[PDB]
Amino acid sequence: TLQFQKNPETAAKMSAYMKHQFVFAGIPAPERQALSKQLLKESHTWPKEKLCQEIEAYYQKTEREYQYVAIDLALQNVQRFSLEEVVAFKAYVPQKAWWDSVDAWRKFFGSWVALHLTELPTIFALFYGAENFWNRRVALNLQLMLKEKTNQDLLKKAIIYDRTTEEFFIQKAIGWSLRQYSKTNPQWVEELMKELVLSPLAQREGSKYLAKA
Amino acid sequence: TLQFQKNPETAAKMSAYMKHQFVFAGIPAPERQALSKQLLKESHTWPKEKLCQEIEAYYQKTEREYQYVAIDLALQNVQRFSLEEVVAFKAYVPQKAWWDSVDAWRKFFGSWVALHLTELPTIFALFYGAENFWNRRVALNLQLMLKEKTNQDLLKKAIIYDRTTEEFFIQKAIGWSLRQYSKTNPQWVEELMKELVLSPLAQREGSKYLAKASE
Ligand SMILES: [Cl-]
Repeated sequence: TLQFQKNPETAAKMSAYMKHQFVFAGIPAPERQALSKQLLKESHTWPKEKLCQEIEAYYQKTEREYQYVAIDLALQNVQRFSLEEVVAFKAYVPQKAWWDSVDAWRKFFGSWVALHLTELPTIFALFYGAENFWNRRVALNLQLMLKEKTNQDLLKKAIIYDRTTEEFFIQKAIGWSLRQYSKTNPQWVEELMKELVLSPLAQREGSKYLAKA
Repeated sequence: TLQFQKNPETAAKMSAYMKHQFVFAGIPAPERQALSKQLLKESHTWPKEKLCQEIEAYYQKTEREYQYVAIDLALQNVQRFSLEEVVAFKAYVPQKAWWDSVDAWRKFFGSWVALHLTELPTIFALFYGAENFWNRRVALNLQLMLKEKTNQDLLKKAIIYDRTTEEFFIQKAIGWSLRQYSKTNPQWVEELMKELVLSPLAQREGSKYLAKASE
């Protein structure tokens, strides 16, 4: 495997930023991309089994950027995965979980769905009602980039399921999903917030792009 | 396996345009692209061996649009090929060759090289000085889309090699290589064209974007 040298100073600041949930090598995203560029390039040519093994191998390394590399390996190869391989990735979402890895997994699941729109409800269903809130954050935010292809019923159903959930990262996810969708359909978003009793946090977060909050 | 519906009237026209040497189904490119979209999408998911076998099976089908399908399969999966796999695709360039398939193959090799720029000399050398002029057409046009990433020496070497070659498809390829590169480096193109005595066709084609003294 690729090996990051430690930038101890930057590493401590990134850790503090991530509320000390993880140790870092201390490597900003653009720099990580430059260091892992040859690896990501080579990854497109690997047999599927080799690719899955390498994603597992990087994910299990201790420093945080190695989870980012593993998730980039999946994202850069998102077109190569079948439905059944994508379903197997769900196993990683709860692993080493914080908003940073989970949102990266969500971008992976979201990108694959945007490639395979007919499986939107299948992937949504994988995460909907999950025991683990990080899994439900994926269901809530699966459609962030779908714009006019957002499935409103599914979005609404996820928000309703988590309406009064106390978890900070869940209320944030509801808010994010609404503000994103409001760039496409401000009326449906504004009306939903009037018809449901949302947390103050979701409501504030959900109304960022509206003319009147 | 994608199957095109035969459109006899459109096929006659497409066939005539390639001088009646291929059988056509009669599926123009925009329609072909819409009809093969889902096959191209699922092709990314195929094991490498299946992908090579499918490319080969489409290439060996009768109608010309299936060769276009084959090259699209390769083009869409360009990132998936190692150097060794790309070298093996050179075997297709002289097969069922005419400007339509060879220029589509050239696009494949140019895209792969755009993705793996350190291998430009290696891919160029596959085609440079080949016996089959269709292969040398690829050498001449490998860099059409490379702009500032173009390797001048290799371009110049290829033009020198075929400078006096009679073949229309070669002189045309020389002119195009100069035309495209002049959008990036008109001085270098100017210098070369004054250094070498190029065919009237190559000279007309390559000097399109150079300023004239009479204004
Ligand atoms: Cl990133």
